[PDB]
Amino acid sequence: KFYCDYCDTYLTHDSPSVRKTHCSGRKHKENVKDYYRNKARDIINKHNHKRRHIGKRGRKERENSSQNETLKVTCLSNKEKRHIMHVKKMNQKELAQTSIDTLKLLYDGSPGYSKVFVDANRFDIGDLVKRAQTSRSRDETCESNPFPRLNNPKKLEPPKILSQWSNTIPKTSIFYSV
Amino acid sequence: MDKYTALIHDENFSTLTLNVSRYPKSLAYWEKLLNYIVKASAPICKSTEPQLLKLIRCTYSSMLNEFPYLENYYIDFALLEYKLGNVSMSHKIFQRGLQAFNQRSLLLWTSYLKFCNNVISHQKQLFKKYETAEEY
Amino acid sequence: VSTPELKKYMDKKILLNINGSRKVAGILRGYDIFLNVVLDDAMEINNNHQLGLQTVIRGNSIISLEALDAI
Amino acid sequence: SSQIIDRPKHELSRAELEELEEFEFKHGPMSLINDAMVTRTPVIISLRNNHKIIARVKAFDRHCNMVLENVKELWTEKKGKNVINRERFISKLFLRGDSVIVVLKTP
Amino acid sequence: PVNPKPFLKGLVNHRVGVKLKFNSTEYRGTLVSTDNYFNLQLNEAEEFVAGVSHGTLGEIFIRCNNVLYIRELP
Amino acid sequence: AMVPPINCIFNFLQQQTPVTIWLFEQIGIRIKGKIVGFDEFMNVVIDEAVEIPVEKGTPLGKILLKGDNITLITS
Amino acid sequence: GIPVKLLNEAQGHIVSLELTTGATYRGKLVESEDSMNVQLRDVIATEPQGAVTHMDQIFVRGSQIKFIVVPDLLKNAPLFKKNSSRPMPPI
Amino acid sequence: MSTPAAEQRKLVEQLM
Amino acid sequence: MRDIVFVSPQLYLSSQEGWKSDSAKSGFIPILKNDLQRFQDSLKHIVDARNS
Amino acid sequence: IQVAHSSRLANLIDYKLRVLTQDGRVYIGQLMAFDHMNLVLNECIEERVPKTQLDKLRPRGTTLNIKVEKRVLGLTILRGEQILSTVVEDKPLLSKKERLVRDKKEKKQAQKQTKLRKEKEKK
Amino acid sequence: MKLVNFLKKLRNEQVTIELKNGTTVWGTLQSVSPQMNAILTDVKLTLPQPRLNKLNSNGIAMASLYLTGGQQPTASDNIASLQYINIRGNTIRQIILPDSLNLDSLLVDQKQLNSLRRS
RNA sequence: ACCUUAAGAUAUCAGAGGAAAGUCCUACUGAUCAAACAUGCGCUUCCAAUAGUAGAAGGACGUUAAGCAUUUAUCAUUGAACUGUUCAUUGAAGUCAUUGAUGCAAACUCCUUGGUCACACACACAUACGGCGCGGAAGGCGUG
Repeated sequence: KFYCDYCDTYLTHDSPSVRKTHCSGRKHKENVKDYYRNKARDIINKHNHKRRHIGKRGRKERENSSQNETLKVTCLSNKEKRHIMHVKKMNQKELAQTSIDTLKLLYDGSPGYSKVFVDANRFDIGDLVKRAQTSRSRDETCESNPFPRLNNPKKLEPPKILSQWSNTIPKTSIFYSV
Repeated sequence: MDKYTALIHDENFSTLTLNVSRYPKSLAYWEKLLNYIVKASAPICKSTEPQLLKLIRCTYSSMLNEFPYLENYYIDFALLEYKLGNVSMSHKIFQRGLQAFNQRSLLLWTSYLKFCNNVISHQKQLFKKYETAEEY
Repeated sequence: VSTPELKKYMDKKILLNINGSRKVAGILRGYDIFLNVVLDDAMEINNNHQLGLQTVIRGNSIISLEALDAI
Repeated sequence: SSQIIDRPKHELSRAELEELEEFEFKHGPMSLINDAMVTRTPVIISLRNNHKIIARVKAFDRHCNMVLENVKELWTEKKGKNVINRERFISKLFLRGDSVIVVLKTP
Repeated sequence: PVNPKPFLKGLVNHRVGVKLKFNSTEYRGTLVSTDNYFNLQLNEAEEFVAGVSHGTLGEIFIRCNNVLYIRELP
Repeated sequence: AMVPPINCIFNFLQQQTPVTIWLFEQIGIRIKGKIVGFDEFMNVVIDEAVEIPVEKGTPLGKILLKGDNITLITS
Repeated sequence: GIPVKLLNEAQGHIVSLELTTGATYRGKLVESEDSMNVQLRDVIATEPQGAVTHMDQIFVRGSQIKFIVVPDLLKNAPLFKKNSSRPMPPI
Repeated sequence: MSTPAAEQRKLVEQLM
Repeated sequence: MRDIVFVSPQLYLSSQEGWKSDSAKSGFIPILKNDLQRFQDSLKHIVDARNS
Repeated sequence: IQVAHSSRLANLIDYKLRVLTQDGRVYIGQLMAFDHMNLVLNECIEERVPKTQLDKLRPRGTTLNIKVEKRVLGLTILRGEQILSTVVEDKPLLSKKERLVRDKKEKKQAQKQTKLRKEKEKK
Repeated sequence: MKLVNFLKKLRNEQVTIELKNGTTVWGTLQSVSPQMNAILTDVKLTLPQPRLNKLNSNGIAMASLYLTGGQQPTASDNIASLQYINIRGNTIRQIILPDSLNLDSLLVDQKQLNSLRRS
């Protein structure tokens, strides 16, 4: 008697494909995805800090630090800090999931494009792609699109900038572009 | 009748190879011939004909000697040689491709390092390769 | 008990390293629950001399059984 | 007779199982060690690591691991021409059964 | 088409020579009994570490894991 | 189709096809002969067994080769 | 046993395993069985003397495996917790 | 049914 | 190799000696040795134009 | 470190062991499961004495200093066939009282969650 | 008759376990698993020097002995004093029992005697 | 769509009783063992400056660093000169490295960890050293 620990459904004793059928379905394929999302989410959310050993400060150490000044502490309200934490977590997720693919768009008309960037006709990991999109075939030749500039392509996307520093940008561009 | 001899006695091979030899600087006939020779080997594996593999290697090398500035074919040839099982000649192909550009080619460096991460498995050498690549 | 999952390697060329030094390549024909394997048209890779029309390999001395085909 | 002896060990009953064990120890290859224990004659056991022991068996077991006393370990270590004969005396000794090769009974 | 178990049953009180796998050490003597794991007990057996005979042995019990082959002497 | 190794050894026994058995190394010998019978555990009896080092070996007669040493059985 | 079930849970993720001959292998783990037989895919092999090659698949007998290195995240697997609740299996 | 030896018996015995 | 030989049209048209070799050099194109005569006949009109 | 005399392999769970193999390689990681006695180690780093420095361990400066090549490898399951012997090196992070406390905590939480699961799945 | 059951009867006595490598473990013997998985506590591992000049020694044994972590840096011979080494069952070659114990009271297999009385 | 099961047992000997010989059982009784939980030992080891800018334990998959010393970089065929040596050609394999590897040693920088507790700024001790403050960690032993 063996049961899945994710689905919690008790499964009549199996060892062959019956375990390769359960583990390849959907109630055991996405329900094992939600589990490890939560466990990895925790280790991201953990905020417990190291144990604090506070030693008795001496007079020579205290007098200099008392001489200088007192420092104000910035503090927010409950709703404000809730909103700020939500925003910061969302920003961290969005930046972490970001992948730069400028080189893939730049070589869109290369003579050997379909054999490298398509990622389905590659020679290393193509063996996996080789029941379930106008895919780019390997049989493309450079005669197709002899002149790329004939209005086919579009301008490169302008570089992104941080929104919290969006007033830093110069006000007016040097040249007048229509 | 083997696959290699059946290919070499095919009539289309003569026509494609003659177009390539008559017009060395078109690259349309080059790419058509290379696509044909690769496609005529339906399975690419370690057990296919050694003569056919040598022919494919020589065709790729001749095209890369004719047109030194094709980054994508350097990468494709290195990946095919990687698929065939040996990685020393893949390293040699990538280094030859880098030398053909005088070490300044972003696509080749990116693909070379992406391949290198899986293979070298030695911290000092991998990081030295990264420092060398970033300088150029 | 449990038959090893080799139902996809049938009639496909494989290369398996006998003991720690020898390497034998052939066409797999069958297998047992001990991972005994019977492979036809063997060839001891080293020039390389063929073994025979029908050979069996005791599953004790097999280490790896990588396949030289599409799989 | 022949059927019970050839019969696979997972279908005989418990009583016939220990009867089979006793029969194996009495009429079988281990009858040699049983006799050697009973009449208290020394045995010369040749181990796997080139160690010969001379001892009297006091209890043996299915896997041929025995308890011995008055053991006298005799072995030689050599390299090239040079050879040295070393011997060690042990009062009471347990011996695992996976090492033994041939067990000779004293005439 | 004789199987090894009936073969070893038939070799009882027959001059057999069993050789270990280590140093071509060969024991020649009459077979007294066998176990289901092919443990062998030899009587009045003579030891052949090589083609040279070393001596005569009283009665030897031979562990099952060492024998390479059991052959019937003429 | 699939033929198990037990069935292959059975075919060897039935057709009396001579086999050359590879005993594993550090022993450095081969056995050539005909299979007369096999067992559960790949124990084989061999008729007209021929001893060959790794070709000046001596015939052995009829032998029972323990299966814990066999590595290949090729014809 | 727990380790066999852990290796079972480690399916579909890149594991690295070293055999008793000295070689090393790493790649996607397609299937594993209760006797530690594993099938690696897109494996990158390191033969004992240092040479590195590549094969599509491999099927190594479990009697030769020395150890198997699974991804670190599997430490939080549900079958590693000691106190567990069972659904009271039916009749 | 215990070690694979019993299963191999229940094949070899039928084979003979 | 077998049934493949390397020819170089540029070195052939330059009336040099090493226009054909079995080694894979820079600027060499594979060709069937059975068909080298037709390779020569293909460049016949251009080489005659160069000669005249 | 001192370890209780009556302490089998079941008591040494999350102890940081020192597992030795047949080929002279040691593994240093936290034990978290076992079975044939094939362990599961959390952060075990494998050590070995190179053949170039093995000669310094042979009987004869006064104090030996051996540079041991070590590899980092995580959450690895060993095989019992290769294991030779195990030694203990360090205690777990948590004290015994805190360990009992967290066990009682998780038991209470699990019992409550099981009761709620039954209550939901029935009605 | 299983001698593992007899071996389980010592349980607090000084033994001298000689592994298959060559290293001999000396120390108080705690419980023994039914697979002969000994657990010794106040151990003193040592490696016999073969006393022959040119025959050096086992090397893997030196590596294991040092990597146990208890080897004395100033020790002339290869000894490593440590506590609680757990020894896998299949590695033991022979166990030198103490001289003082009685064999007649420990070797009597109670289970076999019970079976004989029952039969 | 594939799957529906190895079987047994749960401290041990000895003594009294009940259903010739076992056989089972006893909110029966002794002795041993094991586990849990309380509870103790003048038991044993360990628990970081502030009277100061430290230190201890363990790391670094950290830098100096191309450190200082050694040592490595194919095989076959054919032609030519040569007294083995050099140059070229065909074929075969070929982990990357040579700023590497290996041997030795030192400085520096940084991470994790801890009672940074309380009372003290003290003339002790041969039976050698009040172990006669509160806790904590880990074991040893004893009792219930």
